[PDB]
Amino acid sequence: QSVKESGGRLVTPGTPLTLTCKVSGFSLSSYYMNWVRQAPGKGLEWIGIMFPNGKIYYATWAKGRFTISKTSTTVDLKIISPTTEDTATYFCTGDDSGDVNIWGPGTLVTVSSASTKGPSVFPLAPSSKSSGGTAALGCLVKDYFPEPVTVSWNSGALTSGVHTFPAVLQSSGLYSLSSVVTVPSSSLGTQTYICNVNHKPSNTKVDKKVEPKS
Amino acid sequence: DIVLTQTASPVSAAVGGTVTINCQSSQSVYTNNRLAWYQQKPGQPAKEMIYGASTLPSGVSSRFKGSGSGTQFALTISDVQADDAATYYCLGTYDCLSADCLAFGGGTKLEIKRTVAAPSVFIFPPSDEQLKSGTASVVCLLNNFYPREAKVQWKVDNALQSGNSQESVTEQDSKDSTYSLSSTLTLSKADYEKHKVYACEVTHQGLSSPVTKSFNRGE
Repeated sequence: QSVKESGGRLVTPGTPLTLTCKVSGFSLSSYYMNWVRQAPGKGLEWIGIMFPNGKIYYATWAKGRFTISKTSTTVDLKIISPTTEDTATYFCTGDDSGDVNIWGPGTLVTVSSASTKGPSVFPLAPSSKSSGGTAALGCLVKDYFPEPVTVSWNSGALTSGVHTFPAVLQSSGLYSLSSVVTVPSSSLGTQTYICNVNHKPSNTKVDKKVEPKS
Repeated sequence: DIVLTQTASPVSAAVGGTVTINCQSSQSVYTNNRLAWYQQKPGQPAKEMIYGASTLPSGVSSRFKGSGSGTQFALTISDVQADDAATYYCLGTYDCLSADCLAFGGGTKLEIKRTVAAPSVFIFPPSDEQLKSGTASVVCLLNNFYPREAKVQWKVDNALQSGNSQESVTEQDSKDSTYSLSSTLTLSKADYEKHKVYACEVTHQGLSSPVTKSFNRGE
């Protein structure tokens, strides 16, 4: 009934890496297990499968580049010799040949020779040039690597009005993204607005308060 | 080298309407009936909409109908809702002893059509925090517009900027079917301090003339 991938990290070209998928509520010998990846902005590609038997089959393009294996509690995918064409989110799925089809949330593998870099967080301050009970404010999280960055507001109490945009790759080879929220104008002095930024690949975790302007 | 070719994206419909997405397989699937359809909302994983060409899982609406056989299949969504906005992939099964067991189609995005909405526009100067490090990011935000086509023009001291901005657009909102966009112009602290008038000018179908939001540095 549940599946989860882990293991996806930044990794230099050529050094191997194994992702793992831990089942919850069924037995490996009982489902079909597949690995599927999705490069950013592109589509789902199928890597290979493990039958309930224990037979294992690979897509032709994948033959020689991955190992699929199991160990009692989990299903494993090893990327034998990562190139930059291998960076993607990797997905674990479970299928009982009938009514259950199960997907993990996915795990991000980044291949590059670049170095982890934590982000810097700056405020997008509510201004007069930011309507009438419609005040816009936000955070800019700039120059991080690799992905990903999560962003919440007021530790999760603010959900409405929030747009967190996709990250863009800058010229420097580092990502930058913003998150903004619309909010009543009658609120700017009373209520406090704080964006909670977390960039786990560098154990950065800053909470910035976004106050108006002088 | 198995390839499945889907309908070109996007594929559009208004709420209440009807869409067909077609899948053509380069060779017949297993027992001419083993073809499934998956729904992927952005950032989420995929959900099984249809399997075995036409079998509808539990908890998938009967608004989704699979059909076809051999090398030609189709998924048809009726009484479309705004949360149907997603990308739909077909997945073909073949004989593991003579070809790849599975193969995915290129995917087809479904875009929900709604009335034309002009963006609300805001502009943000750089923070003093960021200035104290050598670079200056000016950000302007277009909020809740339809359709996604919008052009942003950056102008400093009235000179059109080219090459020094980047932009991002959200995914279509599953309730209101609109889009949002943020543009970021990046200058050096020196260049930012040299000039005065910072303006973001927006052109969109829902506006006859372009709209301009600007600030004057240090006011």
